[PDB]
Amino acid sequence: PNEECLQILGNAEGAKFLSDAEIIQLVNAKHIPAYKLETLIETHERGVSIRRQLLSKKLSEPSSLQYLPYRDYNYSLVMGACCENVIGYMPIPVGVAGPLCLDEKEFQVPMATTEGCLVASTNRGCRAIGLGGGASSRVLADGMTRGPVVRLPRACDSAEVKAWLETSEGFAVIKEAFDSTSRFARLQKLHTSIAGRNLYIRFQSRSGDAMGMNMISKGTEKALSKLHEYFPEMQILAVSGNYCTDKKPAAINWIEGRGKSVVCEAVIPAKVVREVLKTTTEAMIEVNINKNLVGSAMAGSIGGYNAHAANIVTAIYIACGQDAAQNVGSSNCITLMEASGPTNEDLYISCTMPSIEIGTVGGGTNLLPQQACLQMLGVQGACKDNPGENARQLARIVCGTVMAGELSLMAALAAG
Amino acid sequence: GAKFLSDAEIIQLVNAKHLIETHERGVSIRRQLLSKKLSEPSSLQYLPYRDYNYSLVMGACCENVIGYMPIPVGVAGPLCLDEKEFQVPMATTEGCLVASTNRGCRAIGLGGGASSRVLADGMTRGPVVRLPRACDSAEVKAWLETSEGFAVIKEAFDSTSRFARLQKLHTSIAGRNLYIRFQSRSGDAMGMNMISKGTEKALSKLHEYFPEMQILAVSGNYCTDKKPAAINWIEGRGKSVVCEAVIPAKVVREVLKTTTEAMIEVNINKNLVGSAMAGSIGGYNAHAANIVTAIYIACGQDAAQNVGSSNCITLMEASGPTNEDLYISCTMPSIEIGTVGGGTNLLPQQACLQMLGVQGACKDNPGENARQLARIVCGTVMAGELSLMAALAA
Amino acid sequence: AKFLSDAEIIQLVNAIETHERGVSIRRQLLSKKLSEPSSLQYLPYRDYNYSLVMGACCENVIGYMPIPVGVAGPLCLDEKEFQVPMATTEGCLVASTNRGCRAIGLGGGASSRVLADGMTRGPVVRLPRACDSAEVKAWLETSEGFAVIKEAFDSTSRFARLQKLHTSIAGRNLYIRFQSRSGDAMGMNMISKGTEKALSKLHEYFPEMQILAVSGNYCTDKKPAAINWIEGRGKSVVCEAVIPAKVVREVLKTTTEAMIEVNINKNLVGSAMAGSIGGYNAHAANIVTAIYIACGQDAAQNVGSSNCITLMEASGPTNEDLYISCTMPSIEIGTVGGGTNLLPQQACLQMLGVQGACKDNPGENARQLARIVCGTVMAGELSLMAALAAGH
Amino acid sequence: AKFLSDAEIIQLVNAKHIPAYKLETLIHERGVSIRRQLLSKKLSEPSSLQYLPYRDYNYSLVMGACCENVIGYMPIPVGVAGPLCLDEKEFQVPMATTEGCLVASTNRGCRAIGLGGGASSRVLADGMTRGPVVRLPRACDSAEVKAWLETSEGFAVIKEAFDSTSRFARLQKLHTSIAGRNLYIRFQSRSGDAMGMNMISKGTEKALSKLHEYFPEMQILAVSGNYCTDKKPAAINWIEGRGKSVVCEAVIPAKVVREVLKTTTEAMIEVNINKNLVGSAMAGSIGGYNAHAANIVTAIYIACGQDAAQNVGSSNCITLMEASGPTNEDLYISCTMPSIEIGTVGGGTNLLPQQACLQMLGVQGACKDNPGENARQLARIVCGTVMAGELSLMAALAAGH
Ligand SMILES: CC(C)n1c(CC[C@@H](O)C[C@@H](O)CC(=O)O)c(-c2ccc(F)cc2)c(-c2ccc(F)cc2)c1C(=O)Nc1ccccc1
Ligand SMILES: CC(C)n1c(CC[C@@H](O)C[C@@H](O)CC(=O)O)c(-c2ccc(F)cc2)c(-c2ccc(F)cc2)c1C(=O)Nc1ccccc1
Ligand SMILES: CC(C)n1c(CC[C@@H](O)C[C@@H](O)CC(=O)O)c(-c2ccc(F)cc2)c(-c2ccc(F)cc2)c1C(=O)Nc1ccccc1
Ligand SMILES: CC(C)n1c(CC[C@@H](O)C[C@@H](O)CC(=O)O)c(-c2ccc(F)cc2)c(-c2ccc(F)cc2)c1C(=O)Nc1ccccc1
Repeated sequence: PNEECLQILGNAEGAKFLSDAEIIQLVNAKHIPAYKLETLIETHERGVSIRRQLLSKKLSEPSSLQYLPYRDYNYSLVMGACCENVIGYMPIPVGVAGPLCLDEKEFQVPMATTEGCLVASTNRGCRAIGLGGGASSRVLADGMTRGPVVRLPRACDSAEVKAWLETSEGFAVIKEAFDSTSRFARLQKLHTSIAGRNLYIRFQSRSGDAMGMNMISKGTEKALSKLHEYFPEMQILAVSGNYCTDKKPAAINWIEGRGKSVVCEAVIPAKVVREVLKTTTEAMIEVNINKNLVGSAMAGSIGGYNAHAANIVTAIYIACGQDAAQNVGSSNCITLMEASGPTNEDLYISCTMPSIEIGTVGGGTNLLPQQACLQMLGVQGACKDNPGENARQLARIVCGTVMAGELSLMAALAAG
Repeated sequence: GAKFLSDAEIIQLVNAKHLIETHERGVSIRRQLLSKKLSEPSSLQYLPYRDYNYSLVMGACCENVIGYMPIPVGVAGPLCLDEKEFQVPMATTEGCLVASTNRGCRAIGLGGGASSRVLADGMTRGPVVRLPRACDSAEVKAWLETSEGFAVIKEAFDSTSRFARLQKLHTSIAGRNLYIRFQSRSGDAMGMNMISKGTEKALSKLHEYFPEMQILAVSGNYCTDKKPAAINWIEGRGKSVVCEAVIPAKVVREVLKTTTEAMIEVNINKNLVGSAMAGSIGGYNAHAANIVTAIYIACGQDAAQNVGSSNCITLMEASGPTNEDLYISCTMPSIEIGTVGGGTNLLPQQACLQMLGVQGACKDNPGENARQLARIVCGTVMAGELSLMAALAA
Repeated sequence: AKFLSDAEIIQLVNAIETHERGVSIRRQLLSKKLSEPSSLQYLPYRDYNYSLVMGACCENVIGYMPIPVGVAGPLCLDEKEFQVPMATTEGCLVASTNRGCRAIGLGGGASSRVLADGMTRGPVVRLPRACDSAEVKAWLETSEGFAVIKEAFDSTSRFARLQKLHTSIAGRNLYIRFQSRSGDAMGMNMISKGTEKALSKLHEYFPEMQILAVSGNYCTDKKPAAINWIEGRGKSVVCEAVIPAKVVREVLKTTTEAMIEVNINKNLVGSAMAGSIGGYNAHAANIVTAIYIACGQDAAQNVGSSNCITLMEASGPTNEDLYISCTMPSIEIGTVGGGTNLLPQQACLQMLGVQGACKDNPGENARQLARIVCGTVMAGELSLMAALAAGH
Repeated sequence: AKFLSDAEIIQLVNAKHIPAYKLETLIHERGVSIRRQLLSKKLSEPSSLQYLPYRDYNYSLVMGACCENVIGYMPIPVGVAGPLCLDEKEFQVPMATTEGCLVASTNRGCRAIGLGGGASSRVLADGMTRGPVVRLPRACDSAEVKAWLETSEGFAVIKEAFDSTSRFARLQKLHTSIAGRNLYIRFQSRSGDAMGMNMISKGTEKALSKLHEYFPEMQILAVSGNYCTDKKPAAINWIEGRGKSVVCEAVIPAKVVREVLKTTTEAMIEVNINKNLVGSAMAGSIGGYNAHAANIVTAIYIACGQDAAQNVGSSNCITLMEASGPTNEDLYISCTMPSIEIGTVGGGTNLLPQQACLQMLGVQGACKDNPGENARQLARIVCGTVMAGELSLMAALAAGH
């Protein structure tokens, strides 16, 4: 009825003795507040069921959520960690491009997308590479960043703090405070910029196999606590002052790197360019120069000297539990093509991606389906013997798959 | 046919270099084939695949399919936008993102609501052609800028589809390269394939006037699609949108745990000065990409287009009788979006579109559903900016 | 003053007849305040025509700075020959540019085209709300709205002919980019006059509009900006030439294949790694700056006027000939007004056959000068790139 | 050749008895006169050089050093803006320009700064750069070279080869970027008081010679691969700095903003945010978050014998304005300029008229007891004068009319 239901709710034995309708009655009349539903209802799926039911009555079409699935999904690894106000899950089709012949190994790359032909095209690119003797890649740099903004009374004071951070002694003190927060914390050279009394400080460090935002933030907050002891008039405006730079386009990531900086390359014989890619080396180069270099230049691109790196980065990231919003900066790529061999008929190809933001532990990689795709690549979880090696390998795979994707689309655009 | 054989027998046929009548059994066999090639043969255990509607995916949205990836969906709302309320779905695995955005919606609702406008509408495709000499490409640019030249090109472009309605051309020369940016609305479709078809016919017509022209590529990165580029920021691409709200001083204190004065200081020195020092083009915001990407995954959009669709400048100012109220606006000139085609043909993705009342084509007013979804995106972005900026202020 | 002494006038102030004595007195007054009173010893000031400078080109004038002018030519451009003046203090610059001119000449000369023409100004206005700024953008975009604004703008001057508007919104800010030719003048003052009269007219339709500044940096004038690269500003120009393989080896001391390699990997890839917007060239700014100083241009406008993409590819039957092109979207320039009122810089404009207004075809002298700047830049690219390729 | 006449030498070249442009070796003031006379008859108007000055100017320091094929010189009017009250000092700033009202406006900016207790500046960083592109057979090999250059022992070997070419050559930390088999190497060092291009180029070439021993396969494609970056707009100069990075600031009392600048603190903050931050942002600027730094930079440079072409990057500036004081009524202003490329020795600073302008500011030539102090000081004057210019123009725009 209503009164009886509240007696049963407050009875230490609880909400599981009420029906869905009785609980909703109690919400509509203002006896139980919308937010408290999380702790009161026992099972996670039943919490989702009720939130959906409440939501449906507020929609102009109450049957809207019919085909949004929710049942029998492991919400235990999601509640309090990955999502709030959960009403179900969104299934994204997963496909496989491979084998990807990279650094003398073969990889079957999972790709989550709803764009027709993207996987097939990426697959034909892998085929060209494989018959061409495989690709090779190198991690050139490694370190996630966080770029807080502090304010001092005057610009002369901000300059003083900058000079202090650049002394051997001052940096060593900040480094100890940063490095004390974690096993993996290992602060690299600080990069700083002034704008008046503003001072942007870019902390960079490895972070084992995790993407590292949480870890770099704990090291950063304690590093600024130490800096405040030497400069007590300094104010910390924001733990992020956009100098990182995270999830926005920025030259600083392209130039300094962020996360993993990777280069990949292959040489495709003329015969493979002809039979797999249906074009010539000469035609490919002409398209690459005038589209990926000259065209991006006329559009005023910073870091966007590629055909569709973002397609590959986004499909792999969604499949592999990465933060897909980091496609903004992680897609940064320059794709170069030149003639190779004795008569300039073989295609040399390289992709350079200075800011791959990636990890195999933490965040979405804690969910089991996301982990199935990480296991396909042999990169799931933390590498105990060699910390960071799995995330490094996953970066290489992304760069190699991007190259495969650049090969195929460019050959398609070359013919017509 | 294949139904009279077992799994092991069909697999024997594939291994000897030599069809299946259900989509799901096709998926199963591909998974078994793939699993023998992996170092951990059990790695696919927790990748689900059963009972998914593969009939709308095969031959349309994905190839070599081995299952699906579940992304948790949460709701941020109610979002009070243009005298209406929306419950915004957000597919994400980042803890706190949905809660933070939800808090931004709460501040906006208590402050009277947000208001938005679509400022421009047209998807683009930017091919690169070339002529024997730069003088020749200059002749072609000139011809295209005459009203008679543009009219014959518009006639060719427009004949390919109902919604193909060529707007003003934008051209750029680099030596004998000519980059031509074609632009048009596309109903409620995002419109890539449609504009591509109009482009092919228009260039074919241009060749009749200029036979020495070579079409080097149907995209010469002048569009620009899925790469950062100032041209999308300055000219727009897809929907250009602005949203705004005024948040009373009291609400900023109670819901957001800061003050108007503090919000302004952080916005200016983070989203304007900070982004400036970082050398940003179009990234003058805190985390528009989090909300764009989450809404996109949930609503069947092309998540790769978060690259350009995330472009956003966030501005905060003093407001009201005593300058204690918080004016906020987000401006997003290049939201690339649609409610038909691509991932929006799938049923779960269509559930999230039905939530917002923007699913499929609007018959009475073509494009209105895609326009409305772009406004919701800009409003949900503004909500997400409100809260995170407030969190960073404290 | 005529009956007084240099010293008595100086004591009057502490406690004029001609311009040169006004300069002499200012120099002496200033020399008192310097730690080294004889600093101005070798700063020349005598026998300079100060009448055209006062109240027009410079204030508090203590003299003038001599910048060596050298000549690079002949430059065979559009079947004409040009002796290009270059005011510089950088050694080897004129000499290198000259070698590039010689290379082009032996390849049959350069061809250029003006692709677009219109100086801009980009005010920022504010409305009470973003919805009001959007209403104004929409109004400006209708044919009737644009026509009202065009009539206003065009009424201020005989050369004021308003082209298509370009606008951008940022909340309640609206940025409006006005564009028009301006005869042979660079045209900032003219464009500004037309802009303010047009904004006044816009205010009659939208009284709540606040005009924040007549430049809101949307122009964009004398700062690096992608809008100039993509939409253009002033004159947009392309120049090209084909250098025979024999000329590349003999005059330039390199090969076609080596030139293409250096250009791709320095001017495209290198500039791309450096995060350049509009700087896809070797040293356009050197040539631009030198011509500008010599021809009475606003040298500060070298910021955007130097915007350039230099391309090189194989040409001819053998694929051994060198094709070169420079594309310069935003050359800001004029042959009337400002520093081109002065007689010495007019001498340099007279060398080029472009001094003053073109009466038969207004704007044609400024266009011609922009073609010369782009051609001379291409010559400078040719030579510096050759020298980088051959490597000492 | 002095025993012949003008008309005779010209008759010899026209008749082709003597090679034309190989005559000024046999013949400086008269060498110019003959080049002009020969040149005038090739022109559509043979009297066009009439009013181009050439007599009574020292061409000896100019010939084979600053200019070639010289036909005269171009006078640029020089105004003075001052006193500029900067770091407890007072400067009279030479500004060579032909733009009306520029000197006057900058002057009003100086006047407001002086009446607000003056400005303060700091050099934040210092070092000229050169950014060659080298090529290895493969990206993997280019990666090898980048890892080697990053080891402390690889760096010291390169640092010793770099520092050997000059006493001022002190190589700072190397910055590298890979693009396939391309490696771009940004060499940076102080250069005393010189702007330092030729000096850094010397040390770079020797340094690459050393690197060529450890990796014989390396091709030096070009001594500049645009990674410096010199005389083109580039985010790398904005983010890393180049030449001198400098910051300047002052507080203008409210009353001074009203009486001298004819506006208010509130109006100035508003215009600055929406023009120099938001406006530049909408226009797609990297490094151009200012009103007209280029005007001031260009004018000082021309007057002081700097390379005016380097105004492209030297003008990079962000101008910030903010409420100051107890009632938020005073104006805080600051200009940050990360890439002022400048020098007081070498190039155009060797010419005497240019040296007079340098002497005016007390920075001509080398500072013997503190090397580089004169160029640093000039950099600070540039940034201070830029801030004066921003003050005045922004107030003019804020008021209107
Ligand atoms: C499937 C993808 C990878 N793809 C695209 C879309 C890429 C899109 O998401 C980003 C681009 O917009 C980025 C850019 O280039 O600016 C096109 C495509 C591209 C551009 C265009 F204008 C029209 C179509 C093509 C394609 C290009 C030429 C053909 F003649 C045909 C198709 C393919 C593609 O790779 N198809 C493909 C199928 C089976 C096997 C091999 C190959
Ligand atoms: C959940 C998200 C939206 N969030 C983040 C991550 C945003 C991330 O995806 C983009 C950023 O990297 C973009 C940028 O700013 O550069 C932070 C966060 C940000 C930066 C940082 F260094 C440390 C943490 C915060 C946060 C900020 C201040 C606090 F004091 C605490 C948390 C929140 C956040 O919104 N938390 C939140 C929870 C419940 C309710 C309300 C509010
Ligand atoms: C005279 C000028 C045009 N020049 C320069 C300086 C250009 C300078 O102001 C802009 C550059 O910095 C822009 C850039 O490329 O980044 C160099 C020069 C360039 C770079 C460098 F590291 C060392 C020297 C060269 C040069 C280059 C290679 C040689 F092996 C020798 C000289 C010349 C030049 O063109 N000299 C020259 C003389 C007679 C005839 C032909 C040719
Ligand atoms: C003398 C210069 C420094 N100045 C300019 C031109 C600057 C020009 O080279 C760069 C700009 O284009 C950069 C930019 O803002 O984008 C304007 C000017 C600017 C823009 C415009 F649209 C109309 C005029 C002004 C000015 C501005 C408002 C007034 F109401 C009047 C004039 C002055 C100026 O400083 N005048 C001035 C005179 C005596 C004393 C004090 C002050």
